[PDB]
Amino acid sequence: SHGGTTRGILQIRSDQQQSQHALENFKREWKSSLSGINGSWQIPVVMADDIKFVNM
Amino acid sequence: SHGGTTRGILQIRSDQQQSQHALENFKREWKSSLSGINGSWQIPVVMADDIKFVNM
Amino acid sequence: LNYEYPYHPSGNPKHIDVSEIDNLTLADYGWSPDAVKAYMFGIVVQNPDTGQPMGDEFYNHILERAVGKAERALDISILPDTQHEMRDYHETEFNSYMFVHAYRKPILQVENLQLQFNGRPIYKYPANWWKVEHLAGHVQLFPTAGATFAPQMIRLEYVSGMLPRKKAGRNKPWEMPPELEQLVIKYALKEIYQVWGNLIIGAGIANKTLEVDGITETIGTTQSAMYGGASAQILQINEDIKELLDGLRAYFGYNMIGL
Amino acid sequence: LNYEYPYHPSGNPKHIDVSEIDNLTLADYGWSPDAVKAYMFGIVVQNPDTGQPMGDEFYNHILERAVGKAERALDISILPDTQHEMRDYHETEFNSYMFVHAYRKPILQVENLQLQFNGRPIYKYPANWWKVEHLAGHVQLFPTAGATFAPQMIRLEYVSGMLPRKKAGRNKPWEMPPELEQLVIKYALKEIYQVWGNLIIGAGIANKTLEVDGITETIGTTQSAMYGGASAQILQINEDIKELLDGLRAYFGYNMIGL
Amino acid sequence: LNYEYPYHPSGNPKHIDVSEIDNLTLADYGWSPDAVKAYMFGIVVQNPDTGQPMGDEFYNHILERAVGKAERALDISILPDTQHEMRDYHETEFNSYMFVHAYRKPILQVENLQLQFNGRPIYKYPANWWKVEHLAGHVQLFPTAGATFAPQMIRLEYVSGMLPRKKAGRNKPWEMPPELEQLVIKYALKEIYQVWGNLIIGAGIANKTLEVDGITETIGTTQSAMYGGASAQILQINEDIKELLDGLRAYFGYNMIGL
Amino acid sequence: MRDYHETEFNSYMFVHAYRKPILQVENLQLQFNGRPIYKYPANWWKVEHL
Repeated sequence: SHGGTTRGILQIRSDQQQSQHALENFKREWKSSLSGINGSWQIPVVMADDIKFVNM
Repeated sequence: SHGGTTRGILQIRSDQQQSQHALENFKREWKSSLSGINGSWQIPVVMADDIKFVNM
Repeated sequence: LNYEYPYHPSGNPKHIDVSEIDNLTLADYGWSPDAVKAYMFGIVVQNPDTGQPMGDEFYNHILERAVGKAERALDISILPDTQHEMRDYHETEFNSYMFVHAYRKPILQVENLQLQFNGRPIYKYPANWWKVEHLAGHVQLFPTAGATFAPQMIRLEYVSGMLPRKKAGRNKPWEMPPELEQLVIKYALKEIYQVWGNLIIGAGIANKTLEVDGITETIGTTQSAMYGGASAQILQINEDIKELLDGLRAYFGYNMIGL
Repeated sequence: LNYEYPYHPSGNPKHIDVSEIDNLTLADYGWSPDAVKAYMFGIVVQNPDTGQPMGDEFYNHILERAVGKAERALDISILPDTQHEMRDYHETEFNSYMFVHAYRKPILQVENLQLQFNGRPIYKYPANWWKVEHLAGHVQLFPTAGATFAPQMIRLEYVSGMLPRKKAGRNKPWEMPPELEQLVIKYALKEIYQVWGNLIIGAGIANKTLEVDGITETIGTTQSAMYGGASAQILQINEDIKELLDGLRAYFGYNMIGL
Repeated sequence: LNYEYPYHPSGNPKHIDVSEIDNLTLADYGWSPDAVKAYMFGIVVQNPDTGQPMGDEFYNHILERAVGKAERALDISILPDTQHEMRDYHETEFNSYMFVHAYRKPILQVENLQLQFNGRPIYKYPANWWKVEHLAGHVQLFPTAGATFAPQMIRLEYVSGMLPRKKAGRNKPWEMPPELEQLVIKYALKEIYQVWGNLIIGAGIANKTLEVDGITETIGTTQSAMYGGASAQILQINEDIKELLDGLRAYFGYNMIGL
Repeated sequence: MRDYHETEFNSYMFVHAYRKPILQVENLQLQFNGRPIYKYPANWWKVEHL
């Protein structure tokens, strides 16, 4: 009813944070490539300097 | 039907990546020496600077 | 609504005429020898023995290569050009509203989009279906109404590039950012400084003394057996480039693909 | 209540006239050659051979590019401009009171907001429903009364930018912070100092002595084979920039998106 | 559709005539002694005892080896050449639309493709089936309609290489990037600077003083017991090479193979 | 104009001002499309200035 069920945060890090526009079209690439049953077994390749996932 | 069943990536690393020709005749040495029942218990010796296997 | 057919004003508005793509020149973006000289105000580069100044030909050469370097440094298309792509069918992205990522970005406009078989159009999508996101390089369809992939089914023709910005300090997503111009300037300037750093003194001179008949002159110079005459300026320009590239690689996003 | 239609005084108060966005200029924000000269009190930059001082053209050029650098350094819109965005439908955020994040911030005002289909308005939301958070760049609706996403369903027109602050020492969330002006000044100043640092002495000179008929003059300088003539000032300006950017990136928040 | 047989306009468009591959020369790509001299504006290389300048023979030699170095530094073919390959059958890639990766890239065009047995053509694939991706170096078939490998079943003849770019600042995927030219230039320049750095002063001289009858002359030079006279320039050129190679190794992809 | 959040609204209508210190509170209202739904009596307002 009220909780945060969020599993965790995907930390991507570079010299500066991406602009909101860049991040929103990255969200579009993500959902258009990986969401639902249609995307279910594909793996994204990403070339950020470092990537971390924090379990909450 | 759609997934990547790929167990992992064999990372070989040296001062520079091999040319495509070199890599394809390395694939020929590999399959001609190690594939199927015929190769089944042989172990390759490789002298790259470092070799790593990432489990996916 | 009435419009020139492909350029439906919501999904694919016309931003350039296919005649203007021939008329644009480097000087229209402010990339000119005078701009470089402005950044080297109070300096002149001239042949020490011949006295002739360095000609603008070398400047324009350096600028064209600086634009090329900038276009690979950021995965972008700067000068307008017509792109013709044959793109692979992939089932996941085809189900995702026929998602295709263009190889070159920004999109100025999409010119054609077809599903084909041996060059035969199997279907031509109505232009009112085309959804374009210009800076992203994304095209999608939103229809009004035995293998997971196959090669080169989709034919996509479009113009990539940027237009010179129309207002001071501001750019639309299809307009050039004000400081990408300055980045290209800095790249040119770094080569011009490498040339100039040879000529402040005779070749290879790092100290001189002359004494004649009670007159003495002695000059020390920024050249040395380690540092060239413009080492300092080049270092500074490299710092500025670093900051600029950080900002612009924050403006354009991280590249990604799903496998 | 009576108001100019879109500008409901609680949810979307009018902050600028759509004619004023054309009338504003850099000098209205205090970015002027005189401001730079003020920060270079007691220095003059002049062509070593021609003696003429450097013209205001270069000042205004540098200022426009410094504003561009600042606008990418912080993910903000400084000078007022009219923004037209086509935004994707996503079910999670559409259920969250029709949440949309603008690409550009601050919002000066929202001009139009519609849900459409092939350019056909499906619904036009009453302006009394529009909820705007100006500095965040957030818009929401609080109505008075087959896929999880779809492209470009939402049409949003708004003005992004900042107004010059109306009181000394103070700014509203849509007004420019007093020291973002100084940050842009510092960016300009760094280029003017890079140019000027070539001219303190003849080109490439790092020591000189002249002796004639028992009269001697000798000058050592802050130039060296490593550091250019204005290294110190540039370093200091970089420090000031660092502090200012820390403060302003505390004022503007971290970017985030939900996937 | 009608075309010269192999050059199906969708899958294998003609980019060069097999007679033109003889007519192209290094100078057509701008690699010329004059270009080097341009990058050494204000320097002249001449025999210290004989006075004669260094001949263009050495320039062209160095340029050809710089092209060779560039072609191995990036796994690419620059100058057009006719390639004849015998390729292994592998079941996984043969099932994948007869996927083959060429040893040399870009593909300008495919000239022949056959499956054979002791030189006898077992099948000749219709040219309308050939799917070529030029910059990738990939060839596939899209048919219109006891072991995992066997040696040399597939006979593939094609032309690899790049054409000189037709527009300023722009290149098609089969055209040379403007700054790969500059990379080859920089390599040549680096060799010419290594030659020149011996001759700026007499052999082994790093300081001199001469005093005669109350006249004194004294020269310090960029030579030293550590650094040769052009150390600085070579270091700078190495930096530029590093940046260029970063960009071009981002333009061309990572090599991969499936085992 | 401040968002309603259930947790903090239940916590004695807690709101954190964007700007601090508070010299004084001038008005505090719950509203709907600019119509005051309720105006809280000024004797209810509790301010912590710093």
